Amino acid sequence: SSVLVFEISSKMKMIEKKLEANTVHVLRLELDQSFILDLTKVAAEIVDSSKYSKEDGVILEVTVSNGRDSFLLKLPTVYPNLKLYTDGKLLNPLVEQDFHFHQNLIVTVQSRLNADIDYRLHVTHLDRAQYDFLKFKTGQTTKTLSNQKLTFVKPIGFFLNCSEQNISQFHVTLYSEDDICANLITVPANESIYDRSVISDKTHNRRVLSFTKRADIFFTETEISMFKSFRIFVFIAPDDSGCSSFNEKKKISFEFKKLENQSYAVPTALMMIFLTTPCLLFLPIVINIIKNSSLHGQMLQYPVAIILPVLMHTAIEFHKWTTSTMANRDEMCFHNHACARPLGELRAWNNIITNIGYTLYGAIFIVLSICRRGSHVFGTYECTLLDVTIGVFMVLQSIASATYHICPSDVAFQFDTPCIQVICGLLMVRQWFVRHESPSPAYTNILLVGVVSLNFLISAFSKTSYVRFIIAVIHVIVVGSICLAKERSLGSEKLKTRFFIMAFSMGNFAAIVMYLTLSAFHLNQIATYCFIINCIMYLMYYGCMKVLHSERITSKAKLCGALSLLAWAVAGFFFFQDDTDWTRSAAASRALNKPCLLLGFFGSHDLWHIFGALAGLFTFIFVSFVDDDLINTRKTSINIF
Amino acid sequence: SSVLVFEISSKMKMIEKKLEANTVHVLRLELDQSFILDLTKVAAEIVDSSKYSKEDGVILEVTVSNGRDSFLLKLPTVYPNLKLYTDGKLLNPLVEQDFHFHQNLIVTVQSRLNADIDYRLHVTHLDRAQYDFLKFKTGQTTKTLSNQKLTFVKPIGFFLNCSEQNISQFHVTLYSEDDICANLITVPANESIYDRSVISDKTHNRRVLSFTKRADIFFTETEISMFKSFRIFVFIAPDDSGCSSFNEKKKISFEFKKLENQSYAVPTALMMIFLTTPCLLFLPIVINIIKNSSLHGQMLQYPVAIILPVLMHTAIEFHKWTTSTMANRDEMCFHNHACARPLGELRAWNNIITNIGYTLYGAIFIVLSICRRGSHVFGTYECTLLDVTIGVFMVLQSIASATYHICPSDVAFQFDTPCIQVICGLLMVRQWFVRHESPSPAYTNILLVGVVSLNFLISAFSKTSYVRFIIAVIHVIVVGSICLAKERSLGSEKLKTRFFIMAFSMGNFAAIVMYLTLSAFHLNQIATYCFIINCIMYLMYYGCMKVLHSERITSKAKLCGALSLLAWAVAGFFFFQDDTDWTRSAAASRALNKPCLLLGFFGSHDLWHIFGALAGLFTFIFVSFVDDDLINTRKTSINIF
Ligand SMILES: CCCCCCCC/C=C\CCCCCCCC(=O)O[C@@H](COC(=O)CCCCCCCCCCCCCCC)COP(=O)([O-])OCC[N+](C)(C)C
Ligand SMILES: CCCCCCCC/C=C\CCCCCCCC(=O)O[C@@H](COC(=O)CCCCCCCCCCCCCCC)COP(=O)([O-])OCC[N+](C)(C)C
Ligand SMILES: CC(C)CCC[C@@H](C)[C@H]1CC[C@H]2[C@@H]3CC=C4C[C@@H](O)CC[C@]4(C)[C@H]3CC[C@]12C
Ligand SMILES: CC(C)CCC[C@@H](C)[C@H]1CC[C@H]2[C@@H]3CC=C4C[C@@H](O)CC[C@]4(C)[C@H]3CC[C@]12C
Ligand SMILES: CC(C)CCC[C@@H](C)[C@H]1CC[C@H]2[C@@H]3CC=C4C[C@@H](O)CC[C@]4(C)[C@H]3CC[C@]12C
Ligand SMILES: CC(C)CCC[C@@H](C)[C@H]1CC[C@H]2[C@@H]3CC=C4C[C@@H](O)CC[C@]4(C)[C@H]3CC[C@]12C
Ligand SMILES: CC(C)CCC[C@@H](C)[C@H]1CC[C@H]2[C@@H]3CC=C4C[C@@H](O)CC[C@]4(C)[C@H]3CC[C@]12C
Ligand SMILES: CC(C)CCC[C@@H](C)[C@H]1CC[C@H]2[C@@H]3CC=C4C[C@@H](O)CC[C@]4(C)[C@H]3CC[C@]12C
Ligand SMILES: CC(C)CCC[C@@H](C)[C@H]1CC[C@H]2[C@@H]3CC=C4C[C@@H](O)CC[C@]4(C)[C@H]3CC[C@]12C
Ligand SMILES: CC(C)CCC[C@@H](C)[C@H]1CC[C@H]2[C@@H]3CC=C4C[C@@H](O)CC[C@]4(C)[C@H]3CC[C@]12C
Ligand SMILES: [Zn+2]
Ligand SMILES: [Zn+2]
Repeated sequence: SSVLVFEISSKMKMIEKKLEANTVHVLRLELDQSFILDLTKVAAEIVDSSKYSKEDGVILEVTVSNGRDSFLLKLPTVYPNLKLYTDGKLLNPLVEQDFHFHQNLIVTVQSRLNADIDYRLHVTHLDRAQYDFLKFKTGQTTKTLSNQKLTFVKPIGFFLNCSEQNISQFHVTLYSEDDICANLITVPANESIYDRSVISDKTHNRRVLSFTKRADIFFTETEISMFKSFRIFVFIAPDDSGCSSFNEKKKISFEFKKLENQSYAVPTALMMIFLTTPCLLFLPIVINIIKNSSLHGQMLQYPVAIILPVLMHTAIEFHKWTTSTMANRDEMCFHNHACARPLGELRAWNNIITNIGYTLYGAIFIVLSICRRGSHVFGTYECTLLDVTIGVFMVLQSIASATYHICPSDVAFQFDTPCIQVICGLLMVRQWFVRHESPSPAYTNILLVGVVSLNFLISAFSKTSYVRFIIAVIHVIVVGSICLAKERSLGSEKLKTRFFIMAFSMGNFAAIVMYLTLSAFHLNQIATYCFIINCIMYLMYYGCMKVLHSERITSKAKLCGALSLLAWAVAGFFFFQDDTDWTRSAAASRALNKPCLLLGFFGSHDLWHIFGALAGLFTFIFVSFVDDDLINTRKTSINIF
Repeated sequence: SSVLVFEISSKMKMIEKKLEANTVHVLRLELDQSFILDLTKVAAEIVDSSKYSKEDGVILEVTVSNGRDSFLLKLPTVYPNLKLYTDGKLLNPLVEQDFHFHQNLIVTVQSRLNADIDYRLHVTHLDRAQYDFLKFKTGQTTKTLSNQKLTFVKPIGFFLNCSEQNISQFHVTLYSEDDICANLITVPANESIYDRSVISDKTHNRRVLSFTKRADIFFTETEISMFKSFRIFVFIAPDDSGCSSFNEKKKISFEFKKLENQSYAVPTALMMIFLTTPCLLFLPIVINIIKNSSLHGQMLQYPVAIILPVLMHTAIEFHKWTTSTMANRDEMCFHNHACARPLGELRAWNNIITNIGYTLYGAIFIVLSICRRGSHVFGTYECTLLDVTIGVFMVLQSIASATYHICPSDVAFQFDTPCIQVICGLLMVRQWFVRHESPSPAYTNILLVGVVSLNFLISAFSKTSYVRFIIAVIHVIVVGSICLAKERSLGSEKLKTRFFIMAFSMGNFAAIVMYLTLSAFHLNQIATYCFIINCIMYLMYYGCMKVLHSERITSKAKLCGALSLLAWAVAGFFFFQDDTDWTRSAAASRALNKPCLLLGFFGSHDLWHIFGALAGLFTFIFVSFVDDDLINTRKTSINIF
């Protein structure tokens, strides 16, 4: 007797049986040709689980197999928080080639306990119109499934065949209104979501994406070429592990898109045209002077190690991106997929190509500074090398930001806007030293070390509850030191020094009060905002000093100052829309849903890139032009401030 | 009829049966109390597999279960290279708590083919004296198993219970003489080597180590505290995937050690005593002069960004080490485990603490240079800031090498000996400029950029077959440029310039010939050897120039030069023993078996650290002392070379 064979009718949805001690139940269901493409779920439940609360390990084992696919159920399934005494798994359906020939569904029940167990078997079939949904007609590139129910007892599965449907690139988006944790699972059609193929695998081809409100997966050309067929599953997650008592019903809307390679010619051309016409301010003055007109002692003492942090970070990020599998790239990278336009394997090509303004303006800065060089009695001190450094850091900002947008994740060094802080500090150094000497680029050494150290410190303490107090202390110390240096350099000449100190203290204290007690300022924005505000304040102080020392600001310099102020404000408005936070769960990071503002290509972050580049350009032009009224004044009669 | 039940005797080892089309075989074996702790293997074989060469997917499915554990067999199992029609898996044995009560072993056979299949079942029991071997008596800390057979049909498994055996720290070593690929697998005793627990796991607690000649796993205190029980398996690997036709027999010897926390007081004290007594050369001269005896203008223009590459690499490595699981740390890190002494979670504490000589000597360099400062008419030009830079890079070398030995892997930047190259270049700069001016530390900028770029370039092209030609081209270009600079600076004064150029060309060409056509020079050593050799050649040239210009080298400086030459040679001899190569397989990297040379604590690499630090110290002292015969000579009458 130990082995008991039962015959189960197809109509049966629920089976209740008692497993006598040391006995095995074998249940058979015959499958005809009506079971083709029928995705079946079999679940097992232990009746009266309270009696087995003192037993460790597996209390019931169930095996399910239809001949083509199989899995094992081990009850209870244990989770970090809970223990479930009911669980089930999906069986890959039989195909038309499988079919008086018939197929069998076999269920085996075993236990290690020397006591009778009551148990329940649930055989549920999924909606065969959510399976095989992914079939595209001629001229059809998008399909939508709206208001689909998701339950712990009824998951959702799709079959995708790219070879048969003529698909080279595929995108999938899920939308939900509730905050119920779910999972999006993808495997190649010949892989199992439950088992390992062999015991040495170390192959990562399975995607597991926890989500609440939004999930995105992109099948690139390379991945489709490798595998050609995929299965997609959605499950209710029993434990809110990657997101933050069940019986929830969760509604999900799907969006499936076939994609082709796209050359975003119109948006790129419009961006280049918009970025180019600002450069016409360089033509009438800087270039015309060039038209009208030891190097090794500065080439080997120029600080070139300032480029090392960005270049090493770029090498590290490229190494991390290239060795990752296709499946892991959708798990580890976080984009704003509502405004992400792909190009090849790159998920957000807009966020990368919109950094070209920094590259264009940095090279222009370098070339113009080198050419404009060339006298020692009249005018302010020239600033060739530090302007070259400002251009170099513009180029470094373009490289660092483009590298960041390949795969935005939580790493040791964020590196999306530190070069902007360096640029602001360098402009402050320029205006601080231009009337005493030729400004040196070793203040770049000190500034870069400070900026990178602050970036790392903010990153390391972000999870804690006192990181902003550390930032406020460092901010206070830096501003106090700068005020002390101003005092010592100029002396306590009432009008000049005292108002500078008071205004800088008030502005920085207002900022400190703001980001300490607002919570609308994210950690990734505080340092950049502080550097920009301090740079603008110092430039305004320099201009007011020029005015009240009875000097004249040229109308060209007033125009450039106004344009710089406007561009900085617009860039800051678009920067405020960032909303990036690595302290929340992956599902919360995936819930970002801001669409592209312009031409379906440009979003808030893309515009922040372009307008930050413009603000940098206009500020550079303003500081280049502001002291052009003193070109014939003698260096000994030039006022000092 | 479709379900057929068979009763199988315990004596049966082989079963041959025909699976008629659309039929299911259920085989039962009753288990008495004699099956306690009996690790059982069940394998399935498809007879005449040639008939199913045109069929895709799974042709036979087998489920095995003893009530407590279960698995699934799907035939054929496919591998990157081969397809196996015979495969089996291990079943976790029944325990004493499981036991007229009896247990059952159940085997189910199914197929999707509408044709009869012949198949064979093999039920093999493993050696129950290799299972439960890990039981330690009182006063016993090591156990050894010698000459154990490993076959594709008979794997090896061990059960480890740390709670019952009173184990806080455990080490396992495997030795083999043949090059047959195998796998070492470890899981917590409540985890499966075959299945995922739930479908959202992303938990890495399973170790898979490919090996040929040696494998090591270390159970730290933290891991044992989390899990308390583990199962260890060895398998023949069907495909030589992580290593480089079967029926091989592979012999393996095991070594199991209980470990306790150790304070290596005697070796550390001896190392500190050995490192300290060299410093007595500083006492009679440099410190006695201090006893007998703008800063902000150099503090803000000092290049501090030179510390950024090492500090950022250290932050990245610490982030990578801390977020890794216990299981992954044994998979991703490669030590010389024959000479690795643990401390806490650190696998090789000797390789980390032996870098303290660099830290001790760099701080001494900095302090002595700062204090010895302080005149402008007599003697050679003083070198305070560049000596401070040399000390700073000594400290950076200690940090970088200690960080490297936490987890030696194949990363973008190796960073075990670039700071040594920087130190050699800085000494060359010191001797190049000391008789013309005070040497500047911006040559550090150019030198550091070059060194880091060369390191990255060697790393990126290591897999290719022409990396050494790229290195040779860069070497030729650098040496030619240096010779040209020497010519231009000194002029073609026959005796001085021509012999310098000829000797440097000959030495560097000999080196280039060597590492191009020897293959005993590894990629990771070429640049370091070149920098050391060029530094020594330039110091010898400087000394010979002093001698042939009728100047005198003090006996103290001759002693320091001799000690520097001896220490560099000893350090190079120990450096030659490195044998690190990231182009080979992981098994080949794990086959390293060099034991500790001294006190069971110091190996070749540990001695390379100490003697490289000594060589640096002696070279620094020599260049500090060599021009002490010119202290009263006037700067205008000092010879130039
Ligand atoms: C470890 C964690 C990170 C730590 C660092 C974190 C911060 C990193 C940032 C910066 C690090 C460096 C800042 C400067 C340091 C003081 C230098 C100084 O005052 O002396 C110089 C002043 O020269 C200037 O002040 C020039 C302009 C500097 C602007 C750079 C900071 C911008 C403020 C950012 C806003 C706040 C930051 C936002 C915070 C959220 C020279 O003085 P002197 O006496 O004229 O020179 C002698 C010559 N003389 C006597 C003949 C004239
Ligand atoms: C992209 C891939 C990596 C590329 C970089 C890879 C290499 C990176 C390494 C180094 C990069 C920098 C090297 C120096 C470059 C030339 C500088 C020069 O000649 O001019 C200076 C010479 O001054 C010296 O030569 C000082 C000593 C320099 C030693 C540093 C290199 C050691 C050789 C390593 C052995 C070979 C390397 C081993 C290869 C396996 C100054 O010249 P001057 O004219 O006196 O100054 C003007 C003032 N005066 C006219 C008034 C006097
Ligand atoms: C020169 C200035 C404006 C900056 C460089 C921008 C130009 C040269 C870049 C930016 C966008 C680029 C294109 C982006 C997309 C396409 C389509 C596809 O086939 C890949 C390459 C191709 C054809 C690129 C060619 C080069 C390209 C046009
Ligand atoms: C400087 C300002 C005024 C204009 C600069 C010209 C820019 C906008 C031009 C120069 C080269 C051009 C590209 C040349 C080639 C490609 C690839 C092609 O498959 C689609 C068009 C596309 C993508 C063009 C886009 C526009 C482009 C980038
Ligand atoms: C921030 C940078 C880029 C822009 C600088 C803009 C310059 C041109 C602006 C900004 C602040 C301005 C000053 C603000 C207030 C006053 C007081 C009053 O007496 C009128 C002139 C005067 C003194 C302004 C002169 C022009 C001024 C200095
Ligand atoms: C020249 C710049 C850098 C200095 C001042 C920055 C200004 C322009 C920025 C910084 C903070 C920004 C504000 C932050 C919050 C709000 C509230 C909400 O309605 C969104 C926009 C709005 C109203 C922003 C408008 C622009 C803003 C005021
Ligand atoms: C001061 C100079 C010589 C360098 C510093 C070396 C000394 C201070 C270091 C190096 C080795 C270190 C010890 C290494 C091992 C032990 C045993 C264990 O309980 C952890 C800490 C402890 C107790 C450390 C204490 C500090 C220690 C003794
Ligand atoms: C400078 C030379 C001459 C001697 C320097 C003294 C060194 C060797 C001394 C100073 C502090 C000492 C350590 C102090 C504390 C510890 C932890 C203890 O559990 C074992 C001994 C151990 C690990 C000592 C090892 C030797 C030690 C590192
Ligand atoms: C490499 C550094 C650290 C050590 C330098 C060692 C010095 C003291 C050594 C190394 C090479 C030596 C020279 C080698 C050969 C000769 C030729 C002959 O006429 C004797 C003296 C003379 C000229 C030696 C003088 C001392 C010398 C300059
Ligand atoms: C002062 C230093 C840096 C310059 C010269 C380095 C010398 C001392 C080093 C570099 C290469 C080394 C040799 C490399 C290979 C061999 C062959 C084998 O039997 C091991 C040791 C031996 C014999 C080494 C002895 C020491 C050695 C000759
Ligand atoms: Zn950005
Ligand atoms: Zn080392």
